[PDB]
Amino acid sequence: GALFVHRDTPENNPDTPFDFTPENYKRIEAIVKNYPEGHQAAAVLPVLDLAQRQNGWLPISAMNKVAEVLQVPPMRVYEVATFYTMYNRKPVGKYHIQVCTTTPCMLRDSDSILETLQRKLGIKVGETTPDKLFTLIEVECLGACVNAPMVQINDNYYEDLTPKDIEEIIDELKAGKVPKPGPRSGRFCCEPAGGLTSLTEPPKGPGFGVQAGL
Amino acid sequence: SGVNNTKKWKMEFDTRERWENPLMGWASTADPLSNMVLTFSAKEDAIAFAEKNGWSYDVEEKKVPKPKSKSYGANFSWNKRTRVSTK
Amino acid sequence: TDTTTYKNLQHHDYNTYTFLDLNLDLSKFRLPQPSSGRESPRH
Amino acid sequence: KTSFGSLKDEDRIFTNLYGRHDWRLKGALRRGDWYKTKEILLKGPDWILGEMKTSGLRGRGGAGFPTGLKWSFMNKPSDGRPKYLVVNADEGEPGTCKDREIMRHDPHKLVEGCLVGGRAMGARAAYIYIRGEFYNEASNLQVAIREAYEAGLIGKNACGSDYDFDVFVVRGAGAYICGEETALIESIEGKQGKPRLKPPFPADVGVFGCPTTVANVETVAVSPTICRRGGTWFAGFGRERNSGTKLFNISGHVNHPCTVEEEMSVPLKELIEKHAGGVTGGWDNLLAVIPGGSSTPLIPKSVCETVLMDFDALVQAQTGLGTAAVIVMDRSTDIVKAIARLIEFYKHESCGQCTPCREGVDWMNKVMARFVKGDARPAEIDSLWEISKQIEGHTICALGDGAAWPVQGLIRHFRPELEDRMQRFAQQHR
Amino acid sequence: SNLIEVFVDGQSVMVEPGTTVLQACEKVGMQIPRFCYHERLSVAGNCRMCLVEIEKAPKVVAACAMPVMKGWNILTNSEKSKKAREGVMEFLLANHPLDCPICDQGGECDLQDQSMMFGSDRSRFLEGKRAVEDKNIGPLVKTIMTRCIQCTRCIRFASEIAGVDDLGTTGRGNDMQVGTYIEKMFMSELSGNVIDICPVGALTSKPYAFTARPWETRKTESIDVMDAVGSNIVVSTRTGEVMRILPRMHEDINEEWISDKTR
Ligand SMILES: Cc1cc2nc3c(=O)[nH]c(=O)nc-3n(C[C@H](O)[C@H](O)[C@H](O)COP(=O)(O)O)c2cc1C
Ligand code: SF4
Ligand code: SF4
Ligand code: SF4
Ligand code: FES
Ligand code: FES
Ligand code: NA
Repeated sequence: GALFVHRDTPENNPDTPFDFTPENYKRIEAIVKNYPEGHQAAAVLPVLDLAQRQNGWLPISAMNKVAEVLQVPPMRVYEVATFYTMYNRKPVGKYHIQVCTTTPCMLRDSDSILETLQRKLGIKVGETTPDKLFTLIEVECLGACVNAPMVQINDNYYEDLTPKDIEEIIDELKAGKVPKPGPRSGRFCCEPAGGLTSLTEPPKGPGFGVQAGL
Repeated sequence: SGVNNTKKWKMEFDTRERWENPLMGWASTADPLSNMVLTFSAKEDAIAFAEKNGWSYDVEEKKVPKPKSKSYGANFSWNKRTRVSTK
Repeated sequence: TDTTTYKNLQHHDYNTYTFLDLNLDLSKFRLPQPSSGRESPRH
Repeated sequence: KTSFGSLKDEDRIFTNLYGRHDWRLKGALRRGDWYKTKEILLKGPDWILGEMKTSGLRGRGGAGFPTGLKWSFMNKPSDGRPKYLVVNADEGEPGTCKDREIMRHDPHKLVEGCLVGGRAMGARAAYIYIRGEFYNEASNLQVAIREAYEAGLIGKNACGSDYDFDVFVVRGAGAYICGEETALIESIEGKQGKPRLKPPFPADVGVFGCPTTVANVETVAVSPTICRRGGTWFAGFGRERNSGTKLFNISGHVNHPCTVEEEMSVPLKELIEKHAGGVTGGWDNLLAVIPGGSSTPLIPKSVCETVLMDFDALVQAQTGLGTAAVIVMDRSTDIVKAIARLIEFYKHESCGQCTPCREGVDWMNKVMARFVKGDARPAEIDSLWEISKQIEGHTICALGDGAAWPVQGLIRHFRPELEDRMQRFAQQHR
Repeated sequence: SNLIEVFVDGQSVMVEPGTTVLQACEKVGMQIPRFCYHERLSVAGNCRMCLVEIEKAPKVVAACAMPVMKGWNILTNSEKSKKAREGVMEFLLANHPLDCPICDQGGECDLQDQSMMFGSDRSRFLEGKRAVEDKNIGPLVKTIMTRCIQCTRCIRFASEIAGVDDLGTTGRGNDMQVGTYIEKMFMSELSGNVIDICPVGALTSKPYAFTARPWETRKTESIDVMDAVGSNIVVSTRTGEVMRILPRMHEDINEEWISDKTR
């Protein structure tokens, strides 16, 4: 699928222009003050994520620039970007649809949610629509197992889908609307659909049950 | 990395001429002792053997690897240059 | 006493630079970080 | 007592689990958080470390080591290095969603436990490593960390105590292994999420080379209440050496999958039937349950009819509590194709540092794909079994361990299904 | 007066505090199997070939990294130790290529030789193997990376002996690959020493390639005159012809390295 060797091409080479915007330099100065002086190398990840958020993917020039800013060997940035799956080293669409397929979601017909997104967008996992608008791939447990199936589009979670529902989210995105993060079955979060079975009484205010002598 | 060929003492003879055979290019020799390699357990046994045989000998002392300080935990030093930048 | 609606909705407006702007406000309240004693391990 | 269940709503730590009431500072106060903290900090570390010891709290991350004893390795005189607490919000194992709710609906309990727990360990700051996919939860946490700073609850002279404390949120980049305590520590340092060997133990050489403790979100998020409501109160729930409440996730083939908080040692059948609404198609339709995330061995219906939910009941059944994430499967499932997916997950998550998990986990993945397709021989089952015993116990970290137990569990209890698919393949292609 | 006492199969050793299990066995003459560990590189601990049973402990410690504790009995040849080695060697070879006849290491390969001494004699791996594309890192060092066992000796040597932080590992899991990501030449006055420390044929010498086998060659222990350091070398010859220069160990001069000009 993906390759961990970079070969220069006209659209991705050490001279593809990348620079941090001046308002993304004041943000870097605040990332680097979170770590003890002398260990600025700990800032590689957030700053390398900062470049991606300001460009959507990481050209080899972007990576060579985090290295210059933080003063680390570029190879030490190449190791990081290739290790973690959230760094897009190949350009992606505007909306990056990530469909979970690990067992807890698989038991809830995550394949159907995937099968639908393939036909509706007319692509296959790993591809990118000719609009360069959508990018579809599978992923691993995104941490919302009790609300399966679910997809992540960019930075939001769209849980409890049904093949009908995901179709709705693919049109609000084509229409330019924002599809409202959250579940899709009436319940609001992780509570058991069909009324609550716990935490029914009002919470118990300050000072409750406090041991004596404190 | 094995160190099992570094235990015994060897006695070898000075290299002599080898030349190319005119017919085939093989390596010809007029030295009968070119492939002679005696093995001994101690430096003293090897000297005695050369002594009673009249061969002029030349001894080199055993080179052992000096003991070194290792420490996995040194790779993460809070403030020493031994902090590695990659695993 | 409500407990019939969802009162975690502010995330319906977080943009792409939210986490990184809060970290920028928080930089005024931090404390002086400890110093190893050198610029870096010297890569 | 011998019963454990129907925990009273007065005894639930995460009173805002479902996020119905406000999560910001004005609400977490009305629910008891940040109350008499300055009294707790001034009581010293030897009192806090005595509260965690007495409660028998065991880390909820998945290893279950006694929290009080573990936090006492950092209760030592300093040698000139700063000391740090690293809260593990990596939330990586499949099936577990508990930590998500704490960071999203009750972040002020997490910030408080960072101060309370940090004070016990003599730490100067807390790094909250959260997984990169939880962008909105991280923002919630940053919004709450600001509010506790503005009110003076953390920062310089926290709660008017004398102690100085900082809370940093560090976002991961999408790797399950960075949830490992020593891989986590390396990720915060700007490296690849590759676990370290032990020793040195983080209590000596940890983050940045400084003494460090790594704690799960659920572990720290209950330290303030245990100090407020006493050690004995938390010892009143669960069997001996299994004390406390617990956040249970129930997923898979249940009617109403949900995240609930419940007492420890509640029978697994009661946990499924009451809070989750039961197995789809009835209890008799139950096939097997994974009692705590994909790392732990599965168990069949027979062993699920009486087994409790705690670190020791599930160890006599040849599995473990893990993260207490409960994944249920009913007869219509394809059990072998479901465990084979956990292997693809571990194969896709291995850091690749050490040989047994590099080659073994992938090798097990290749074999399990043929068992699913039926294209193997019954003599490979013992071969795969053995290949797993060479992964388990020989790896740097416990991911290779957790990638081997699911395969062992399937072979232990579902061998006939493995050997019946292989028959149908041979005849079909003879 | 702080030499703790440890036991290697029963025989007692007085080692300095901080000595590892592997260094403890050096003294009673037992050499532990290894791939990743090298006495002049920082300890790595990932090949797991040094796993060794400590008496009365259930798990096996990595001999190359575990510091030794007083009163320990190291069981270098028990059943656990022998089974850990067989299992580990079995994984190293699962994705290794059948290259020994075309490999410049064959006949002096730590993977060949430790598979004969400590591994099994069979293969129960019935799957396809991996294949990694090669990198061109200069005219001296040939890379055939399908033979790499991801031991990271090259990475540690380059970083800490040559000071050239340009080799590292990209990728993850079974897809993890050593190299440079980009297309860089590993040019350095000490770069040729990766050929020696690479325990397999992944990094071999281009000038020497295909020309001889180890058993053929005669070793003459000489000195190097390309500079005034006087590095101790070994000159391999075959049938009256010079084949390759290798480093001879001399602790007080060149340790185990030579410059590329010497090599
Ligand atoms: C592959 C792997 C992943 C882990 N992921 C997590 C995690 O996401 N959250 C967590 O609290 N512990 C996780 N752990 C366990 C931690 O290493 C460690 O047990 C825990 O952080 C210690 O904190 P505790 O006191 O609460 O138990 C993981 C372990 C492994 C091997
Ligand atoms: S067991 Fe797997 S994840 Fe853990 S250190 Fe080894 S290779 Fe990495
Ligand atoms: S490195 Fe070469 S000689 Fe050694 S086992 Fe691999 S292919 Fe054979
Ligand atoms: S190239 Fe050689 S030295 Fe480098 S990791 Fe691979 S086997 Fe080890
Ligand atoms: S398995 Fe899909 S969110 Fe966990
Ligand atoms: S020699 Fe110890 S793990 Fe490699
Ligand atoms: Na080599």
